[PDB]
Amino acid sequence: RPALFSGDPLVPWIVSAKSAGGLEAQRARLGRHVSGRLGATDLGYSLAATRAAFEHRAVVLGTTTEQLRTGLEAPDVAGVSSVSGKTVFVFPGQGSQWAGMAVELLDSSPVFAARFAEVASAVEAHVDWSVESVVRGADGTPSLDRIEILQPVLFTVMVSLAAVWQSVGVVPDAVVGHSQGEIAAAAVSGALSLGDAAQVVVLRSQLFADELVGKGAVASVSLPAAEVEARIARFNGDAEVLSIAGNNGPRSVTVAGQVAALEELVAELEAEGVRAKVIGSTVASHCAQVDPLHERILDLLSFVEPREGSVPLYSTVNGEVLSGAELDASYWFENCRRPVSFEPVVRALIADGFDVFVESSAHPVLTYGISETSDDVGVEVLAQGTLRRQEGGPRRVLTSFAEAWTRGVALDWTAVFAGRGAKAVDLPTYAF
Repeated sequence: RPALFSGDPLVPWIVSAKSAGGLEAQRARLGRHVSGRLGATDLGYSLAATRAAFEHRAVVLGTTTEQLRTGLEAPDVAGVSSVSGKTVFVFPGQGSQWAGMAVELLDSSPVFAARFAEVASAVEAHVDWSVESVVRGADGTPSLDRIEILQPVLFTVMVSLAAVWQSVGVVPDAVVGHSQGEIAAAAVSGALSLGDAAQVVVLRSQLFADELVGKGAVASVSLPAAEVEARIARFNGDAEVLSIAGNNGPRSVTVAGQVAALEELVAELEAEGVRAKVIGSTVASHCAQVDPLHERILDLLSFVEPREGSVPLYSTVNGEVLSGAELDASYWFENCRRPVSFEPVVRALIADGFDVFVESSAHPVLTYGISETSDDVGVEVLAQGTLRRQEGGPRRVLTSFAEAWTRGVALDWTAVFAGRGAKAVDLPTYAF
């Protein structure tokens, strides 16, 4: 009963028809209708409540009915309904973050803010700062570039973003996480209590702040695993210095290890035109650097009481379909020690009849890998992000909703209008 949006955000006008020309005709008939009379938000509500959703779809965004009438000439999002399978929520690790993320959504979405408050309370049982204050960059707060601050803030943001989708009826049939993302995935599936998940992400990230910062990091590299193996061998003659930390798609991997070596590899790769980058604030998890921490991790996380969740969790640690009851301290050690097997799990999801992948994150980091993998398997899927860097408010949310819905995702657009005081108004008949 918190509304999705408060105040006076922009409005969506959703339109659909049975062909490309029919959708052009509907847009033209609406334009004429509006020119010749009408409240922007009443029309949006009416389009959402009173029209069938046919195959060819568009969404226009704006505030005034002039803006929205003008926009029918060039809708913000258009597509053709194509998905027909199950929905999995995707929770990435580090790489999502951007300066100022979540602030505008806290201010503009009561659904997001409410969930963010619940989850923040859970993490604040274990830290002495305020998650909201840190997110808002309040004076005196600790830096979000610190790993022990960032991971619990990312956790809070990813879990709370799943509630925004939930408010328009888009919910996971399964969940998949990447590295620390699995802790958010477990919180969403109910495999861990909010308290336990929060405490895991706080304590583990603090341990990493204490023992791994400066000793290593992780980089993304847009090459196939085999090619990257060939390029790192020269570093590893004596001991493991660099190692593949993740497989994200057929041409997308991550590499963990010593910072100097990692930077040398990234610069070499860039000089040959390859996209590569050190991921902000990362340490060298997912390699042998975490072995010395094994005993400490089991002691730190022994409190955890995992249980069978609402919805399965597709592990990127062991490639199993898990109930959630398995996610004990030993699991959370393996989660930070083993390379992330994300690409094989995407394959398995597609084979299990998933074709809607919703990345519940501040900036889409695994959607590219999901599409690339789906292309390799030869199956079309929707890989949809939530927010994006410097796009943090209602336009971005509505745009992501439109991107999903125009591709066939069932979405309850009527819920967007909660609290706006809208009413049904006359609309042109679908045909004369």
